[PDB]
Amino acid sequence: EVKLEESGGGLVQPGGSMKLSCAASGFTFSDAWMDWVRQSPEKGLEWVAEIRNKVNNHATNYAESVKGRFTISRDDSRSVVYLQMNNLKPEDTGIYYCTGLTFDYWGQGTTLTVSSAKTTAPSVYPLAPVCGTGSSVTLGCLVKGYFPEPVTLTWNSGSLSSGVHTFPALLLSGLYTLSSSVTVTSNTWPSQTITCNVAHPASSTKVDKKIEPRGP
Amino acid sequence: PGPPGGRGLTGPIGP
Amino acid sequence: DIVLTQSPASLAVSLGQRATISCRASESVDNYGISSMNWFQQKAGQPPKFLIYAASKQGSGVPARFSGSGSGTDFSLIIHPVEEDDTAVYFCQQSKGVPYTFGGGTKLEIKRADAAPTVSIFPPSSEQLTSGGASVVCFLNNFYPKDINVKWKIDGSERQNGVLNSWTDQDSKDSTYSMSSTLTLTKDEYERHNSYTCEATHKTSTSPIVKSFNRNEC
Repeated sequence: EVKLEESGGGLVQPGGSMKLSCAASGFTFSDAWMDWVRQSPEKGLEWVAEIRNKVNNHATNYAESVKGRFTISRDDSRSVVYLQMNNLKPEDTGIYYCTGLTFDYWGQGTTLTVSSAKTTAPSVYPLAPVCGTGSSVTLGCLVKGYFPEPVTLTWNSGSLSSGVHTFPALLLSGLYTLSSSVTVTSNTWPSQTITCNVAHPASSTKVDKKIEPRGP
Repeated sequence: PGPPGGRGLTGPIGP
Repeated sequence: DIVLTQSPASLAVSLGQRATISCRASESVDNYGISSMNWFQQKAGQPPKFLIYAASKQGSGVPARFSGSGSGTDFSLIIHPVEEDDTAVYFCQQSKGVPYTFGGGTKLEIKRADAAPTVSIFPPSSEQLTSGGASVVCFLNNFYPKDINVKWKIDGSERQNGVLNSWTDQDSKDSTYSMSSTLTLTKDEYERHNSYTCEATHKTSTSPIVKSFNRNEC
């Protein structure tokens, strides 16, 4: 089973540096050609860098827009690819994927944000139904005022996954807001406890909010 | 056109 | 650079029908008798997944309904028969020359019967009110098509400042969309009015679906 996990993303100021790591397994790593690819709404999918195998002299190549600033490297003894990024610019913001066998295999990606704005933890608010009525009941969770992306949101730690809609984050004058709705049958809640779980890696924030019915 | 191998099925072709 | 231009930008296909997606390269991607054109599927929240390579060859464990054709500068991805789970963005990608380049992506939407939204309204939480903020939320869940209008009213009076609407991507199982609409106020303004209403107007009815509460009640 092939497995790529990238790490080291986060927030950094324009002009600063960041080093991404890619841990790989499930294929002969020393034979693999590895790459980094990034994705943004503005530019779509952009190939960033390539590093070939030992037989091809660990030969590197780069996208014109990152030449001189980005350095790809690898440690064949640890099955890791690195991407050293210097003099970062706001246009380098995006999701960075590590890929193996050129683009046969892809990691889940790590998010890089290049901005002079500051890290801010989310506030997490439970949304119980209106004070006071069908067969089904809908609950919610509001994650407000965080930077940078991303957050992860689950319900009962992953156990409750069907009937869930987690809405894409939007920018509200410098800070991100998102929501999740969950819909269960009326006998389920409030009898069984439903909890919203929010993590924001950049601020080391992990928060659980139980959805309590409203008291007047 | 040797087999791809490390290059991957999506990778460029050699020689 | 070899520039890949996909068409169409998006596409709505019924279950069991054919989806045809094109990719044009600015120069030839032919290379030792093999066209280096790959195709990827990107489902919501996920990395691109590799489907087709060398124009027409099937990736490992990729269903038979995905096939690719073409050579030189003109390629296509054909999906037939289309299923619910094929809702995704599809990218072409070129390995003839460095820099490796991707197309802009083509969004495949799966068509289904029109469905009105289930609407739920949520006043601000106790916790948010003690912060000094006030956010009123409407979820509009499990509807089709994506196109929808939501109108917020405060004491009957329409309100357009401070409203933010975010849609999910089309669901892989039931082919519906859902949407959050969030009216953000200052606490002081929230406590100056009593009646909050969100009105959803959808293709399925000229009559809007109205959901409402009063701040006093319970």
